[PDB]
Amino acid sequence: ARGPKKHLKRVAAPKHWMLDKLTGVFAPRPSTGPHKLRECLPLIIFLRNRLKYALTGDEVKKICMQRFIKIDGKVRTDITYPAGFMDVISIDKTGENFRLIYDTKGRFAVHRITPEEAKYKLCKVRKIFVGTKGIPHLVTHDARTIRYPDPLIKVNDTIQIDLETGKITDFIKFDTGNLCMVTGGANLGRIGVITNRERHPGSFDVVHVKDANGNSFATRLSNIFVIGKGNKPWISLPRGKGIRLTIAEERDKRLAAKQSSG
Amino acid sequence: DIQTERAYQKQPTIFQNKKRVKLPRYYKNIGLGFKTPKEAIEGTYIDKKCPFTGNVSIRGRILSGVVTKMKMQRTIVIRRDYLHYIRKYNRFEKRHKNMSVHLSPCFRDVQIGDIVTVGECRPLSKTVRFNVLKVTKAAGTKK
Amino acid sequence: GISRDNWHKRRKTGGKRKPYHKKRKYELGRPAANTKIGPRRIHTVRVRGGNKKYRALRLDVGNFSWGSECCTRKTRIIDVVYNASNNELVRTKTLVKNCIVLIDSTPYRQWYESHYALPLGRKKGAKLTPEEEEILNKKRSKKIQKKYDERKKNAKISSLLEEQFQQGKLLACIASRPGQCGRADGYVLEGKELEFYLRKIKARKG
Amino acid sequence: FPMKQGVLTHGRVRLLLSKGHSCYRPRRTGERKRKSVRGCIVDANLSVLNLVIVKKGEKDIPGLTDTTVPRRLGPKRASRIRKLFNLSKEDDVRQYVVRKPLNKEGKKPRTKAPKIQRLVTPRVLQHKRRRIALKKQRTKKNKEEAAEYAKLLAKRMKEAKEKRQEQIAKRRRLSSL
RNA sequence: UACCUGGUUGAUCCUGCCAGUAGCAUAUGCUUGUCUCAAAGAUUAAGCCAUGCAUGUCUAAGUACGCACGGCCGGUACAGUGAAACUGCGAAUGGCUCAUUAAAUCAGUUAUGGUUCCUUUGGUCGCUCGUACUUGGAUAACUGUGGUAAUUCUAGAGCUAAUACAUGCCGACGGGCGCUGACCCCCUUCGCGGGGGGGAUGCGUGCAUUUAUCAGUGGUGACUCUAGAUAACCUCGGGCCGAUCGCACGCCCGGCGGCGACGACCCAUUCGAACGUCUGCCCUAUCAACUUUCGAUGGUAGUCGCCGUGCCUACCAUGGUGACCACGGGUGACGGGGAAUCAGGGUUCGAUUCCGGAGAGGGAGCCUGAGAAACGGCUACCACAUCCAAGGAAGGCAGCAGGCG
RNA sequence: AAGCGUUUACUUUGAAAAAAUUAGAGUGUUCAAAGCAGGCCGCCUGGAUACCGCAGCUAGGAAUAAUGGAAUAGGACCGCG
Repeated sequence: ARGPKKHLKRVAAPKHWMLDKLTGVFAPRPSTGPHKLRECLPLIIFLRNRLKYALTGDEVKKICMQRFIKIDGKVRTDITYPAGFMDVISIDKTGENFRLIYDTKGRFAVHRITPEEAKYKLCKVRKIFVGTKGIPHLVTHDARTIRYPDPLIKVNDTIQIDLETGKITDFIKFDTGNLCMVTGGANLGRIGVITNRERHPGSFDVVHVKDANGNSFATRLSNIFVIGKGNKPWISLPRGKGIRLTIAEERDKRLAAKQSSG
Repeated sequence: DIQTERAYQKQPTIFQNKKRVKLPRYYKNIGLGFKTPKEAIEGTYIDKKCPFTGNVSIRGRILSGVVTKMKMQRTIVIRRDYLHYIRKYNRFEKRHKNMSVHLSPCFRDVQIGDIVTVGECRPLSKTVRFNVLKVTKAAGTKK
Repeated sequence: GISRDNWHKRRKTGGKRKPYHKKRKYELGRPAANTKIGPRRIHTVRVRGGNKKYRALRLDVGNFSWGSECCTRKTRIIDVVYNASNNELVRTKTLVKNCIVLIDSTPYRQWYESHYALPLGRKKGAKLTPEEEEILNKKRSKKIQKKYDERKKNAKISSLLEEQFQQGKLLACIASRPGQCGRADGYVLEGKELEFYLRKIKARKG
Repeated sequence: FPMKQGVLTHGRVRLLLSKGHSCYRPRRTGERKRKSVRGCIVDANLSVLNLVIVKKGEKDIPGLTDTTVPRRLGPKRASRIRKLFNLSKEDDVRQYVVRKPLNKEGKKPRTKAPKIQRLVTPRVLQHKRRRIALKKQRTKKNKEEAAEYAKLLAKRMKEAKEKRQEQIAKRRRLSSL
């Protein structure tokens, strides 16, 4: 291998797409972009595997040429766009706006939002760099370098932005007692409140996350996204609402719907 | 006295050639709650490979070891006795990975048997990637 | 050419490694610069990552910082006196980093009788007949005489420097790398740093 | 084997070439390949000699002086039209285009004209006014964006001074406890 | 599922192996109706390959004077396809194999605070003070000469275009500011003297880089971090300030505006890459002392490098390792995740669809290209090997099928 | 609420430990192996979970295996010239 990878095996992709072996050897490799490789979602899986709009992958190639799928105000013509956390894939004429939020499991979920919600995002800043003219720069997780910020936003904070101007609107600070959700791992899909932050010298920092039912658990600082102030989220929640109930209780609610309907 | 090497020996940060009418010294704290020794500030020596008065920073791992050899100039050889469990034969094996760490002359009274904590840094030579952080005294033997 | 690889030699014990791959393009080493003094000539080389480096073969430009007043000029370079690296480079006229060389003083002289207008060196018996710099020393107003009197009391020069200016030649160190960027910048020797190498030139010469 | 320029030999040598030099077409981009070429000197070990007549003779050869080959392609850049037809900056270039008659059996007689490159066009003038408009718009956008940040900076520097004024008020209370 | 029987004796009980016992992979022999999946040249030959094929690609957004087509409304250049050609990106992806390799690859935690980064995304892209209503001249295609036995061989004459190649500005742009600062104004002192303002002329005044200092907007666990200014540097084998193109189309009395593509100076994103730490590897004493001016172990100072380093160079010290098995040798050893048998403890296998490393017969060297020491890319030699008109040209199936051994 | 502890071996918890493969919830491809469905007049849902060896980080304990504090006293503690 005298260069970077360009192809992608179907099985070599990690678990969180639930890709299937019987279809093809290869898989659509996400291109270069603002999001991860194992934490993103190409648009071809978003439409073919999840939404059941198409049957083959060549139909997705036609759709992006028909000026239908717009992403946060910019129409992307690349069907293998790596789209990670909180990107609005917005249908133009039917009006169904979708927001990429993790499900209660490690997967994504189909989630319909109103157009009033789709006008803005919450974004999480990663670092502060002083620009070449003494200009403070905020870099998001999807690398939205927005200059001239409110400096009260700190390293581990979040910013609320508008999309038709590319500027921030408001922010939520990292205070002890805020909401939380684990963005990645075995506890992916755990919506809870922050009960205690602990700083450990040299190594990674850990923050204890407390569930609304009393299930307190620890999460490392790089694996945290805060969703709201106190107990009031600034985003919407899918079904399940990020609880991760035990596997014995899943079957008890599975047979409740079957026997009620028949 | 000092500066017996080939070029001029000074700290790259300091500057004493400005117009006059003691030499200034630059140092740095190391982090992870380790103090800065007194003679690295008080002394007049220089060393570019010291994590206190040189262009090197400790990052990654911090481990420890015990000194066994000092017959080099400005570095020592340490011993690291570690135990490994064998799953098949349920007993332990005595293994060591002895390697050289750069001892700056900021510490003066360094003897045999002293436990010395050591910190990972950038490679400064072929096999050394460590520097002496602080030196603890041996078990007794004050004399 | 030469290869920059750690695995081509022995271990720390004395055993010889067995390489698993051929020398790569990221194991690249090109022949040395070994620059001389003459007309300006920069050769370019393509490096890893699509960037460029500038190799000097004959160079005369050099911007050298006078430490006590922090002013530098692009002054001509003429010769090599001592190098801390090799004694062959002492005799063979080459400039690499940390080279102690002899330079002319005149670009720093012109600034001294212009901003401060004080005689330094300037052995008696010879006067500047074009009268260009006596204008730079005379024709003073009322409130600039106060300023030039302030500069007179704040220009106490070191005794070691004036002897060096009397012969017109100064000592300079090569801080920058002419092999990489094509520039041979540095700073002028001053004070104790200059005093160390005047003992060193006699230690080798005898 | 074709001959070469400057090789200064007389027999048969094999020489590597590169892009930008004649007698070798680069198939791959920048590929080096040796090629059997002949010397720049001419001798009796030749088959075809290529000659260029610079000075015309007194007598008339019926091969080249008699038949004059017409031009195949005329100038296409409008500046070479200005060089050939002695045109200024103000006069039109479109009327001074070099067209060609086109006729064949079975079709009507036609004429074709070249697409003139680098001609003064209000399309590129729309492009020229656009790229200087983005220079205007980016100048105005960052000026007001810095203006709203400066008021935002002026928004904290009064509360932060008052925060320390309340903190310097706090040290005075502990000094009188 | 934590299991056995026969064999030494005239006839017993033990040790003990053998024989039987059952799966796990490979082949062979006989036989075979259906039907759902299906391994499949590696073992010896990482041996050699006849034959054919695997990376080419045009949108409205780079060039169209090929009627090869084609609109007739022409004289205001190109209606629109459009062969071929110039120009960008990819061809460093992928498939095959495990020859090589025993702290080396590889596997788990880590750091680049010690560097790059094609394409994509978020931003600066009138910040610099000194013919622009668009500069210059060269070429492929085409016309024509062919040379040769032979090729993806090549030239002479006529051209023509650039988002190929060089040069370079209108607008910003009138002034903000530091110095040289002539000179002017005011107060006090008998006066020299002291103090406070205004300011002519020019230079400098973007980003990025190089040398040097002063003070210390915003962070890290710690900077020689970022940033501000001072004094200069800006490689002619140069760094940007759109000398590009395409589609609807508008506002004033020639001047103002839109949607883009493309490539760009730089900072962040992504895929990474490489350097680093700790821990983990089969057998061997019929390998006990090994290594070291032919860097082996550290320091000083340099060169190269994407940077840190004996990676390399001159001088200092002769050290560094080993009985806690070093060095050396062999390995039918690429490693791991894992597979089989199993009460448990393990044993054996693991080249084989996933990951990381290596390679295309062998090493050695290399252009272009961000990315190769590439090999369906080159330059030599060695072994092999094709055509030949005897002058020369031309090749790498341990790829897809397929052929020989 | 922020920081410090004479060091380890031990024990317990927590993130991480790349998919398929190990066990395993669901499902009539007619059982079945495999596979990720299907049923109702657009919806309901899933594609879990368990293991992840060794070394390393982290947080409670010092019973057990060691180590020694000070004994020619330059031994601790509050302090002064």
